[PDB]
Amino acid sequence: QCVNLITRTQSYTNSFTRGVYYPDKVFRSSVLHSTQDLFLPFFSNVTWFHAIHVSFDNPALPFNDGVYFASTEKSNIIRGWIFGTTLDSKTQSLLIVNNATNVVIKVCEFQFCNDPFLDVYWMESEFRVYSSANNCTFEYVSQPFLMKNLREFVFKNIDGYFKIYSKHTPINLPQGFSALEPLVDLPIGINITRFQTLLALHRGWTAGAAAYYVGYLQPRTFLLKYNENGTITDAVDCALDPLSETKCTLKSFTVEKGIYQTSNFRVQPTESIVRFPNITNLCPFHEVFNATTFASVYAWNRKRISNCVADYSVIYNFAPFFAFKCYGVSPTKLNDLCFTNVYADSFVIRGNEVSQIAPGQTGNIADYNYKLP
Amino acid sequence: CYGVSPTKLNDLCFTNVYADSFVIRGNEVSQIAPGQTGNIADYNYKLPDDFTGCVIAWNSNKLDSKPSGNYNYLYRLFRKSKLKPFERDISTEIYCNGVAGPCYSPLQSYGFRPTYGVGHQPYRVVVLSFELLHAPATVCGPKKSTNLVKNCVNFNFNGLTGTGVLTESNKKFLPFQQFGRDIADTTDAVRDPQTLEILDITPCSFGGVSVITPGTNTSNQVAVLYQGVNCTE
Amino acid sequence: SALTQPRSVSGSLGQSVTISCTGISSDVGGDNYVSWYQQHPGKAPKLMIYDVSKRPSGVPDRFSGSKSGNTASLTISGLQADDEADYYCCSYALSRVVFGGGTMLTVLGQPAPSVTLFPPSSEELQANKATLVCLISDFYPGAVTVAWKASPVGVETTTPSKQSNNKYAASSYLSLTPEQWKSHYSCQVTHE
Amino acid sequence: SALTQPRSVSGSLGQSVTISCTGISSDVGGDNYVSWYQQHPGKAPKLMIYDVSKRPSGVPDRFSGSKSGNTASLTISGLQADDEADYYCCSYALSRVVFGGGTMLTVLGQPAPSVTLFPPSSEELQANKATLVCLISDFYPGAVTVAWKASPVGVETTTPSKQSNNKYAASSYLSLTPEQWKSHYSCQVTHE
Amino acid sequence: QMQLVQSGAEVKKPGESLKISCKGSGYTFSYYWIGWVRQMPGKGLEWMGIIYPGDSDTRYSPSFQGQVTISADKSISTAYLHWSSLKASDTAMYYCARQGDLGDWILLGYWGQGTLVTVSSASTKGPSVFPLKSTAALGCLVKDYFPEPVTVSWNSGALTSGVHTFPAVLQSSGLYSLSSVVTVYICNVNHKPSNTKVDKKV
Amino acid sequence: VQSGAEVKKPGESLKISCKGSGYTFSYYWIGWVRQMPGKGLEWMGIIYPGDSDTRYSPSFQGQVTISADKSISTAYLHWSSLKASDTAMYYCARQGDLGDWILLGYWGQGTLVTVSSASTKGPSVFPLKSTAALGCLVKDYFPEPVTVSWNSGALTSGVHTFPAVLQSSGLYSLSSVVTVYICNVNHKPSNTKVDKKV
Repeated sequence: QCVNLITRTQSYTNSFTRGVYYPDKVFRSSVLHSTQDLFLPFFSNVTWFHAIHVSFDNPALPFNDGVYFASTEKSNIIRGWIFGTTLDSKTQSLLIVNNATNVVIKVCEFQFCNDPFLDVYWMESEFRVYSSANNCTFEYVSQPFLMKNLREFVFKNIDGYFKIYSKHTPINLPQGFSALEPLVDLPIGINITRFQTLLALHRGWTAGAAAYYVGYLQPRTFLLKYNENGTITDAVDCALDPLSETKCTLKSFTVEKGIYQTSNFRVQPTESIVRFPNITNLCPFHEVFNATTFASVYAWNRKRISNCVADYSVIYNFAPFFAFKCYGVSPTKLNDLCFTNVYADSFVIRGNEVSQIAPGQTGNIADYNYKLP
Repeated sequence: CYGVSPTKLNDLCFTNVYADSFVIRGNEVSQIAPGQTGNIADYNYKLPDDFTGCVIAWNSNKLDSKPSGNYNYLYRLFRKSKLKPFERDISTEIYCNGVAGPCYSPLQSYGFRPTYGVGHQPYRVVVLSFELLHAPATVCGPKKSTNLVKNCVNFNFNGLTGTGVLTESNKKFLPFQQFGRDIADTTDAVRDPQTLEILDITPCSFGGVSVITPGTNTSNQVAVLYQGVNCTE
Repeated sequence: SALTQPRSVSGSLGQSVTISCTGISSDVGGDNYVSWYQQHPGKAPKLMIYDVSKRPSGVPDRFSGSKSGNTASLTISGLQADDEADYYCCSYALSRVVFGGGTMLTVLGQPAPSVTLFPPSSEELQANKATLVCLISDFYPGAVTVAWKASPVGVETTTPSKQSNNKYAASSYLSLTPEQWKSHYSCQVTHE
Repeated sequence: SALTQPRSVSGSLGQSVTISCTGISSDVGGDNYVSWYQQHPGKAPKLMIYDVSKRPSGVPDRFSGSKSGNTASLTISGLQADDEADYYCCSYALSRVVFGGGTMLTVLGQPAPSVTLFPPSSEELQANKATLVCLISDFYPGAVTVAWKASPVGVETTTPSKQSNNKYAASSYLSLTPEQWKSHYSCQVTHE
Repeated sequence: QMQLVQSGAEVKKPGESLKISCKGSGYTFSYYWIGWVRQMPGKGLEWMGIIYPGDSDTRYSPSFQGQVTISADKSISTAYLHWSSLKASDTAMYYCARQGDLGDWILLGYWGQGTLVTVSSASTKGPSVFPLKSTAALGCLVKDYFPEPVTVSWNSGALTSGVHTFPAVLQSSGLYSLSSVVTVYICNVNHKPSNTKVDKKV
Repeated sequence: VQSGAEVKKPGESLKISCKGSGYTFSYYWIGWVRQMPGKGLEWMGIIYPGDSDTRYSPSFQGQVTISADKSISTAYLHWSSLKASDTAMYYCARQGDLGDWILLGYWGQGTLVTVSSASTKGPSVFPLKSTAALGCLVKDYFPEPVTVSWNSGALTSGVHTFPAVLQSSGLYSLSSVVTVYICNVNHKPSNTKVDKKV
């Protein structure tokens, strides 16, 4: 079924120093390490959502460069996250269900409802989130994820690999630092743009409320501080304020009195401009590769080619080549360049004699028939 | 094999090896490499610039080709944007109205026939993606393990070769941490694959050797000064 | 591009003919990709002229070709009685051959046709049929008037004829009923 | 791995039958590498079901298959008399062809066996032999018992017959001496 | 000397997808290109494509990219054509040609015997023969036959001198007719599409 | 149509064949599958018409080789140092345009090779109240593939042939009936034909 029951409101809260996690699984102690990866900026304005069912209104939240999920609901309501780009059974979509034991992580072509939820009836939910899914490719089952306690999550999708970070720290978003640990790294290879949480309720639907935090990650650079035990206790957001930039440049948390020259500022470009000649006539390239008979070696003929749109992509469909060595230019990055005049030197030589067609070579064909500078 | 050797591969360990399998056209085997551009790269299968592994590919004209036309292999020709590295797109939408004819179908098929010579024959590609890093190794080579000795021997922990002494460490390695790294970017501690104990890696004893000698025209007896090293070491 | 050729040409015995054909393309490596073929009516085509600078084996020396820009010419000397056939130009510079519209070579010369009559058999008369056949042959022109006398009289006939013995013939089949056949006939023939 | 199939099944005319097939492996590239073959007793095998998601050419629409994990099933409807044949499921996921344990399709329906007795010939009696042959045929059920009377009487018999007329047949050859045969026989046949 | 031969003429209906073959001998067949030429009645020649018997690097004309395919059996040195979805526009003569040692790979050195494919819908109507004061010569008439390739002989071909055959004449009703006379007798007519031989005496 | 199966002893390197039609022996896979009496099919290997990239089953790597003839499109098999358990019905199958390269689209006729060492004892025929039907009897013959005909095959309707019965002495016995006459018996392993009239 597909019923719109869950409603959601929005609010804002300041995330002082939350969202720090280990960039790599290496042990470091009593050393300041600088890393560049997707992190949560300090003192950012994260959105605090409030979901409540009184007994459409909850659109899918964007997933621009990962997201940071946090929730202090100590009743086990959050039971997974939906990941996808269109969520209408057009492409693959990641579905995570964080139940009591042996959670299931499967990506398929789900037909998600407007307001997905789990209907616990105890018996597990009958999967009212999706209508049907048959063309699935990957499935993963492992231990539950983090089975007043605060739970934090970080999801990233880089080069097809989906990285999950999580760490539970008891609280009395308070101040301090709490680094997250890498828990699950699974490959999906799918485009993720929108995401939505799952609220668990019992079924005559039982009323309830839930609150969680959502923060969007950005490519940042942090200066992590490792104590003697090997745990992150402090961090510096080099792009927050110029003081933090000086701290990252000096690689120290204490900056003495003075003037320091930080990185230079540069005005970023607003748009791209492409300027090419207005020639539109096709190229005579379809007059040399489809020739009946070439000339001899001593009488090699060349064809001057000018005033054309040289689309070299039509050459690959004819036949492969035993030698496609391009000197100074790349075979793939060839349709995005201009040339003064291109001459196609066509000649037929013996098979074993194809060794001297190159700069600086010598032989019977090079020194007497055809020489390249 | 990018970053690894095709022959020196049975002596290393890996975290998780994924074998990507797909068949492309013969003349279209040019973009299976980091940083390449083209139709199959930007629309079908893209490799990251930091790729590490062996891109195995061979001809399969005798298996994936039929004279009557083997149309069961498709390829995406049109797409709204370029494909990211290690991304999959199986959607059958038309790149207008509900049907094509004016927008066209982006899922074209290969005309795999034995009549077509080299360049149009199907080629099977097996991308053995390797990730060798500080992550705990789950797959290794056929090399057998030896007994562990502590307190100056050569060690080999999951392919990490070196020379030094091993001592009982008092560190607090996390379950997902396998190797340690000091300021000098060297390995100072490592976790054994068999036993979960942590052992520190310290280089063996060394020091400068300064020879104290008078003029050769006076005598031939010399003195040796082991600077920085105690007499008991 | 498409090759252009005259559909019908006129010649004579002992004269020369220069078949023209334009629309020839060229590619890198040469421009002499011109060849000619001869196909007699009802026979397989035969290669007569290829690489006009040279001549094939077995082909008589009276056949020759030449090139002038994008226009080629086929020169045939001494048109004999058995030279009446079709000729086509071929260009294979772009790895694709193309043929012209066809040049039907006809010759003129010095030529009273023979007229015979044959009544139908009894097997057709018993089946309510009557096919009156008038046979005309021994005439040089490729056209002849066929008719019958009742006043001058379905009926079909073929004006041209194959060159089996360097001559032309004609035939017609007047389909009528046996009653109309026995009610009276004489074949009416008119020559140019 | 080896494919497991039921050794014998019992269908019915007009009803359906589902032949199971377990132990099917799979490799990277798909899991629908399941095909069935139809082999008549003593005849040439014919491809009947392959790629169950599709339908082969020439095979009637009353044949279909399904997939459920590592277990497959062959759904056959409209059982007839000529449908009695052997069926085997095949798996070719790892580029290796494997076959099941063999399946025999039997159908039920509405079925008096023909009992005949023949005395030994003169050529057998001249060779000091006396063979008493009792022939049994034209019986649909597979229940038959052969016995002779001398007081009850080497002797061999074969219950199954060859698929030639869609009917079962059995025969027994009692070999005795002519002196003991002339000193006295009757054939006793028990059938449902 | 090198020889080349094709299969017999065939007449099919639109939708039968007939197949033709060509066999050569006396030379290394796997090292000479071979193709086919389309010739419609009353118009110029048309080229479909060629094939290399060693490796079938088939090259088709842009006007024949989705209408016919060319194949060759390297095990017996025999080419094979396959027409998909035959229509009324395929009633043309098919002449085969080879490379030869005269010109380039595309130059047609020699030619074959040719195969006629006539598209019809008369269901291959059977032929009929009828015989014919002036005596002197005798003749026979063949009427009510739809297929074109019909030949007439005299006494099973035993008499050749004085024998003459005139071209067929197509009537407005859709039936052909031809006349064959002999200088003076049983006239024998053989129908290739139906393999029926009719005997008639004047 | 396939060649007959001659009774051979282990170590004589017999040969089997099969004739197929309806395709081009250029790029279509083709192989051989055997079937022993009392068991199912067993895939041995396949061969390619061009470069013979033969792929044999793990249980048939060094037991049988493929020697099919390409010039006549007739398949053949070669053996060396055979065994007694090699008696099986060999079926020739090809790829076909129906499925993949490994899928078998068509099948041959199949020939049951017989291996024995009983010296190929010659057969014997003996004749037999219904008149109305008659019959004949065939006894004292070791080889199994023995067929019986009536009037050299002039009568086909109302004729039935019962399977042979295995005797205790190793021989067999067959019975035949005909609706009513000379009964003809042909013995392939011994090339002996015996005629009998009731």
